[PDB]
Amino acid sequence: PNEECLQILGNAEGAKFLSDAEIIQLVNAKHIPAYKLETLIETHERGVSIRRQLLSKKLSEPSSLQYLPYRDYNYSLVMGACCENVIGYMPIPVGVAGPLCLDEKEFQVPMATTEGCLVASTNRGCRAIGLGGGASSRVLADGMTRGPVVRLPRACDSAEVKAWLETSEGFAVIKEAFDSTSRFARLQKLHTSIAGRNLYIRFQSRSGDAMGMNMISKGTEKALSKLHEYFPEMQILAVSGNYCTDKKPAAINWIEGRGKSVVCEAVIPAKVVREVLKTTTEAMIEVNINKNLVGSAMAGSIGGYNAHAANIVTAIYIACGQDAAQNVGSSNCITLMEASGPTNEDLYISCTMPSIEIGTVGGGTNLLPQQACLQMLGVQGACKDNPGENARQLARIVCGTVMAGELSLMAALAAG
Amino acid sequence: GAKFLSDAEIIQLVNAKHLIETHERGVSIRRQLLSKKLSEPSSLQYLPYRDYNYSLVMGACCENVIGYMPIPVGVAGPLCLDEKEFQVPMATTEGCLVASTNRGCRAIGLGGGASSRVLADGMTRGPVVRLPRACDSAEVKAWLETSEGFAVIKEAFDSTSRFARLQKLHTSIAGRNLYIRFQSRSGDAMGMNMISKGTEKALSKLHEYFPEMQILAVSGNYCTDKKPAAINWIEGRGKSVVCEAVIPAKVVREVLKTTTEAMIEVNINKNLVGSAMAGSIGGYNAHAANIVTAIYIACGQDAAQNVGSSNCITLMEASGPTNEDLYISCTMPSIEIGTVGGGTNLLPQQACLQMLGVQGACKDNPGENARQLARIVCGTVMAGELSLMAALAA
Amino acid sequence: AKFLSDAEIIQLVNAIETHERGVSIRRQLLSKKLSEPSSLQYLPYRDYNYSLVMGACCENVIGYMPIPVGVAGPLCLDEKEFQVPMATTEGCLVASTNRGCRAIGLGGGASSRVLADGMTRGPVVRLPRACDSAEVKAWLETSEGFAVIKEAFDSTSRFARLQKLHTSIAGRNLYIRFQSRSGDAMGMNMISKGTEKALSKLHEYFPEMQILAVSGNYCTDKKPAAINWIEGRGKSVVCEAVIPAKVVREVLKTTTEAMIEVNINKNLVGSAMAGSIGGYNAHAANIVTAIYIACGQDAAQNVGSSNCITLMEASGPTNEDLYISCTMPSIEIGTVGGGTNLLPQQACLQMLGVQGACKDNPGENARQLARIVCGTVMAGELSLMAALAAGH
Amino acid sequence: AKFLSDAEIIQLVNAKHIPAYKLETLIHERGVSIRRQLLSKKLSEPSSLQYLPYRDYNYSLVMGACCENVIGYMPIPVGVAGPLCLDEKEFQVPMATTEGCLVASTNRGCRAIGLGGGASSRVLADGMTRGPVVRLPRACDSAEVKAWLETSEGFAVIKEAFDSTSRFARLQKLHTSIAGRNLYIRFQSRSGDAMGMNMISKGTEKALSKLHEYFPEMQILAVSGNYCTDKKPAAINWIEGRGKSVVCEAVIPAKVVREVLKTTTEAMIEVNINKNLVGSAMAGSIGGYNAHAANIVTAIYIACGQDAAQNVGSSNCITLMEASGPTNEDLYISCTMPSIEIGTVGGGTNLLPQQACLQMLGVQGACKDNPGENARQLARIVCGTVMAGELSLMAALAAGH
Ligand SMILES: CC(C)n1c(CC[C@@H](O)C[C@@H](O)CC(=O)O)c(-c2ccc(F)cc2)c(-c2ccc(F)cc2)c1C(=O)Nc1ccccc1
Ligand SMILES: CC(C)n1c(CC[C@@H](O)C[C@@H](O)CC(=O)O)c(-c2ccc(F)cc2)c(-c2ccc(F)cc2)c1C(=O)Nc1ccccc1
Ligand SMILES: CC(C)n1c(CC[C@@H](O)C[C@@H](O)CC(=O)O)c(-c2ccc(F)cc2)c(-c2ccc(F)cc2)c1C(=O)Nc1ccccc1
Ligand SMILES: CC(C)n1c(CC[C@@H](O)C[C@@H](O)CC(=O)O)c(-c2ccc(F)cc2)c(-c2ccc(F)cc2)c1C(=O)Nc1ccccc1
Repeated sequence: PNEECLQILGNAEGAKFLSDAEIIQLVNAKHIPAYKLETLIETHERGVSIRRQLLSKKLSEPSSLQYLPYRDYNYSLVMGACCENVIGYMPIPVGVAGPLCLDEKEFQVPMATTEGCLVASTNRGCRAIGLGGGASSRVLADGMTRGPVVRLPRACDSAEVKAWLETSEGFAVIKEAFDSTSRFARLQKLHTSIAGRNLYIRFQSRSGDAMGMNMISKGTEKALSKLHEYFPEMQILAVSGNYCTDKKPAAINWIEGRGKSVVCEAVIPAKVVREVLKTTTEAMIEVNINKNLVGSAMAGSIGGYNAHAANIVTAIYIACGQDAAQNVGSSNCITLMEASGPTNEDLYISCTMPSIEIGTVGGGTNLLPQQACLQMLGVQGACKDNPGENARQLARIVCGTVMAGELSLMAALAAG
Repeated sequence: GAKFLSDAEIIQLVNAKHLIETHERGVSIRRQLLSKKLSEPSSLQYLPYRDYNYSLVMGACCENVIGYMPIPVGVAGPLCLDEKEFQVPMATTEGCLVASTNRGCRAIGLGGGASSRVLADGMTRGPVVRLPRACDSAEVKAWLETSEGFAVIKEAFDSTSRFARLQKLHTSIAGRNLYIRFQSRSGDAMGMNMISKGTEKALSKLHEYFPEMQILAVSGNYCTDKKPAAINWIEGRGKSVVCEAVIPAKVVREVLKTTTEAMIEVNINKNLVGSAMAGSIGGYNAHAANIVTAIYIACGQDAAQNVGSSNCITLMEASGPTNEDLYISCTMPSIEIGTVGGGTNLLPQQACLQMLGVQGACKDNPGENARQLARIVCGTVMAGELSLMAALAA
Repeated sequence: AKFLSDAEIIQLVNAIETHERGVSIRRQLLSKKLSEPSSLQYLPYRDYNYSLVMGACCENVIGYMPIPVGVAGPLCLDEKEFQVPMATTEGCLVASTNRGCRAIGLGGGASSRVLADGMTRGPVVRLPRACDSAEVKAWLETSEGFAVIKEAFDSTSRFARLQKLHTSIAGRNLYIRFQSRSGDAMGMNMISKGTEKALSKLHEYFPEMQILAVSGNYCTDKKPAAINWIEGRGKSVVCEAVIPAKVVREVLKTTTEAMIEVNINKNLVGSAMAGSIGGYNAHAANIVTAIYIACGQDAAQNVGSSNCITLMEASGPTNEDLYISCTMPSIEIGTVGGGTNLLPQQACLQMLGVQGACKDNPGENARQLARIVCGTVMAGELSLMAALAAGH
Repeated sequence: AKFLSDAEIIQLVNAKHIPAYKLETLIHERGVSIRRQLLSKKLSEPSSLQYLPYRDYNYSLVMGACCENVIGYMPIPVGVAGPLCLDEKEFQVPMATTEGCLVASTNRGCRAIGLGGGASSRVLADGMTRGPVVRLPRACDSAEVKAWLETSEGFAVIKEAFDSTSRFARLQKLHTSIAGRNLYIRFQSRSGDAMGMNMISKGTEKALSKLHEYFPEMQILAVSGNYCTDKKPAAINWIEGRGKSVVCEAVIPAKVVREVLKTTTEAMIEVNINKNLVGSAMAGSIGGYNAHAANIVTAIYIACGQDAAQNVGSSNCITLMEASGPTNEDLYISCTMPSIEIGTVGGGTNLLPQQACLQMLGVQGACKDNPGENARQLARIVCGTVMAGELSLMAALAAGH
């Protein structure tokens, strides 16, 4: 009825003795507040069921959520960690491009997308590479960043703090405070910029196999606590002052790197360019120069000297539990093509991606389906013997798959 | 046919270099084939695949399919936008993102609501052609800028589809390269394939006037699609949108745990000065990409287009009788979006579109559903900016 | 003053007849305040025509700075020959540019085209709300709205002919980019006059509009900006030439294949790694700056006027000939007004056959000068790139 | 050749008895006169050089050093803006320009700064750069070279080869970027008081010679691969700095903003945010978050014998304005300029008229007891004068009319 239901709710034995309708009655009349539903209802799926039911009555079409699935999904690894106000899950089709012949190994790359032909095209690119003797890649740099903004009374004071951070002694003190927060914390050279009394400080460090935002933030907050002891008039405006730079386009990531900086390359014989890619080396180069270099230049691109790196980065990231919003900066790529061999008929190809933001532990990689795709690549979880090696390998795979994707689309655009 | 054989027998046929009548059994066999090639043969255990509607995916949205990836969906709302309320779905695995955005919606609702406008509408495709000499490409640019030249090109472009309605051309020369940016609305479709078809016919017509022209590529990165580029920021691409709200001083204190004065200081020195020092083009915001990407995954959009669709400048100012109220606006000139085609043909993705009342084509007013979804995106972005900026202020 | 002494006038102030004595007195007054009173010893000031400078080109004038002018030519451009003046203090610059001119000449000369023409100004206005700024953008975009604004703008001057508007919104800010030719003048003052009269007219339709500044940096004038690269500003120009393989080896001391390699990997890839917007060239700014100083241009406008993409590819039957092109979207320039009122810089404009207004075809002298700047830049690219390729 | 006449030498070249442009070796003031006379008859108007000055100017320091094929010189009017009250000092700033009202406006900016207790500046960083592109057979090999250059022992070997070419050559930390088999190497060092291009180029070439021993396969494609970056707009100069990075600031009392600048603190903050931050942002600027730094930079440079072409990057500036004081009524202003490329020795600073302008500011030539102090000081004057210019123009725009 209503009164009886509240007696049963407050009875230490609880909400599981009420029906869905009785609980909703109690919400509509203002006896139980919308937010408290999380702790009161026992099972996670039943919490989702009720939130959906409440939501449906507020929609102009109450049957809207019919085909949004929710049942029998492991919400235990999601509640309090990955999502709030959960009403179900969104299934994204997963496909496989491979084998990807990279650094003398073969990889079957999972790709989550709803764009027709993207996987097939990426697959034909892998085929060209494989018959061409495989690709090779190198991690050139490694370190996630966080770029807080502090304010001092005057610009002369901000300059003083900058000079202090650049002394051997001052940096060593900040480094100890940063490095004390974690096993993996290992602060690299600080990069700083002034704008008046503003001072942007870019902390960079490895972070084992995790993407590292949480870890770099704990090291950063304690590093600024130490800096405040030497400069007590300094104010910390924001733990992020956009100098990182995270999830926005920025030259600083392209130039300094962020996360993993990777280069990949292959040489495709003329015969493979002809039979797999249906074009010539000469035609490919002409398209690459005038589209990926000259065209991006006329559009005023910073870091966007590629055909569709973002397609590959986004499909792999969604499949592999990465933060897909980091496609903004992680897609940064320059794709170069030149003639190779004795008569300039073989295609040399390289992709350079200075800011791959990636990890195999933490965040979405804690969910089991996301982990199935990480296991396909042999990169799931933390590498105990060699910390960071799995995330490094996953970066290489992304760069190699991007190259495969650049090969195929460019050959398609070359013919017509 | 294949139904009279077992799994092991069909697999024997594939291994000897030599069809299946259900989509799901096709998926199963591909998974078994793939699993023998992996170092951990059990790695696919927790990748689900059963009972998914593969009939709308095969031959349309994905190839070599081995299952699906579940992304948790949460709701941020109610979002009070243009005298209406929306419950915004957000597919994400980042803890706190949905809660933070939800808090931004709460501040906006208590402050009277947000208001938005679509400022421009047209998807683009930017091919690169070339002529024997730069003088020749200059002749072609000139011809295209005459009203008679543009009219014959518009006639060719427009004949390919109902919604193909060529707007003003934008051209750029680099030596004998000519980059031509074609632009048009596309109903409620995002419109890539449609504009591509109009482009092919228009260039074919241009060749009749200029036979020495070579079409080097149907995209010469002048569009620009899925790469950062100032041209999308300055000219727009897809929907250009602005949203705004005024948040009373009291609400900023109670819901957001800061003050108007503090919000302004952080916005200016983070989203304007900070982004400036970082050398940003179009990234003058805190985390528009989090909300764009989450809404996109949930609503069947092309998540790769978060690259350009995330472009956003966030501005905060003093407001009201005593300058204690918080004016906020987000401006997003290049939201690339649609409610038909691509991932929006799938049923779960269509559930999230039905939530917002923007699913499929609007018959009475073509494009209105895609326009409305772009406004919701800009409003949900503004909500997400409100809260995170407030969190960073404290 | 005529009956007084240099010293008595100086004591009057502490406690004029001609311009040169006004300069002499200012120099002496200033020399008192310097730690080294004889600093101005070798700063020349005598026998300079100060009448055209006062109240027009410079204030508090203590003299003038001599910048060596050298000549690079002949430059065979559009079947004409040009002796290009270059005011510089950088050694080897004129000499290198000259070698590039010689290379082009032996390849049959350069061809250029003006692709677009219109100086801009980009005010920022504010409305009470973003919805009001959007209403104004929409109004400006209708044919009737644009026509009202065009009539206003065009009424201020005989050369004021308003082209298509370009606008951008940022909340309640609206940025409006006005564009028009301006005869042979660079045209900032003219464009500004037309802009303010047009904004006044816009205010009659939208009284709540606040005009924040007549430049809101949307122009964009004398700062690096992608809008100039993509939409253009002033004159947009392309120049090209084909250098025979024999000329590349003999005059330039390199090969076609080596030139293409250096250009791709320095001017495209290198500039791309450096995060350049509009700087896809070797040293356009050197040539631009030198011509500008010599021809009475606003040298500060070298910021955007130097915007350039230099391309090189194989040409001819053998694929051994060198094709070169420079594309310069935003050359800001004029042959009337400002520093081109002065007689010495007019001498340099007279060398080029472009001094003053073109009466038969207004704007044609400024266009011609922009073609010369782009051609001379291409010559400078040719030579510096050759020298980088051959490597000492 | 002095025993012949003008008309005779010209008759010899026209008749082709003597090679034309190989005559000024046999013949400086008269060498110019003959080049002009020969040149005038090739022109559509043979009297066009009439009013181009050439007599009574020292061409000896100019010939084979600053200019070639010289036909005269171009006078640029020089105004003075001052006193500029900067770091407890007072400067009279030479500004060579032909733009009306520029000197006057900058002057009003100086006047407001002086009446607000003056400005303060700091050099934040210092070092000229050169950014060659080298090529290895493969990206993997280019990666090898980048890892080697990053080891402390690889760096010291390169640092010793770099520092050997000059006493001022002190190589700072190397910055590298890979693009396939391309490696771009940004060499940076102080250069005393010189702007330092030729000096850094010397040390770079020797340094690459050393690197060529450890990796014989390396091709030096070009001594500049645009990674410096010199005389083109580039985010790398904005983010890393180049030449001198400098910051300047002052507080203008409210009353001074009203009486001298004819506006208010509130109006100035508003215009600055929406023009120099938001406006530049909408226009797609990297490094151009200012009103007209280029005007001031260009004018000082021309007057002081700097390379005016380097105004492209030297003008990079962000101008910030903010409420100051107890009632938020005073104006805080600051200009940050990360890439002022400048020098007081070498190039155009060797010419005497240019040296007079340098002497005016007390920075001509080398500072013997503190090397580089004169160029640093000039950099600070540039940034201070830029801030004066921003003050005045922004107030003019804020008021209107
Ligand atoms: C499937 C993808 C990878 N793809 C695209 C879309 C890429 C899109 O998401 C980003 C681009 O917009 C980025 C850019 O280039 O600016 C096109 C495509 C591209 C551009 C265009 F204008 C029209 C179509 C093509 C394609 C290009 C030429 C053909 F003649 C045909 C198709 C393919 C593609 O790779 N198809 C493909 C199928 C089976 C096997 C091999 C190959
Ligand atoms: C959940 C998200 C939206 N969030 C983040 C991550 C945003 C991330 O995806 C983009 C950023 O990297 C973009 C940028 O700013 O550069 C932070 C966060 C940000 C930066 C940082 F260094 C440390 C943490 C915060 C946060 C900020 C201040 C606090 F004091 C605490 C948390 C929140 C956040 O919104 N938390 C939140 C929870 C419940 C309710 C309300 C509010
Ligand atoms: C005279 C000028 C045009 N020049 C320069 C300086 C250009 C300078 O102001 C802009 C550059 O910095 C822009 C850039 O490329 O980044 C160099 C020069 C360039 C770079 C460098 F590291 C060392 C020297 C060269 C040069 C280059 C290679 C040689 F092996 C020798 C000289 C010349 C030049 O063109 N000299 C020259 C003389 C007679 C005839 C032909 C040719
Ligand atoms: C003398 C210069 C420094 N100045 C300019 C031109 C600057 C020009 O080279 C760069 C700009 O284009 C950069 C930019 O803002 O984008 C304007 C000017 C600017 C823009 C415009 F649209 C109309 C005029 C002004 C000015 C501005 C408002 C007034 F109401 C009047 C004039 C002055 C100026 O400083 N005048 C001035 C005179 C005596 C004393 C004090 C002050």
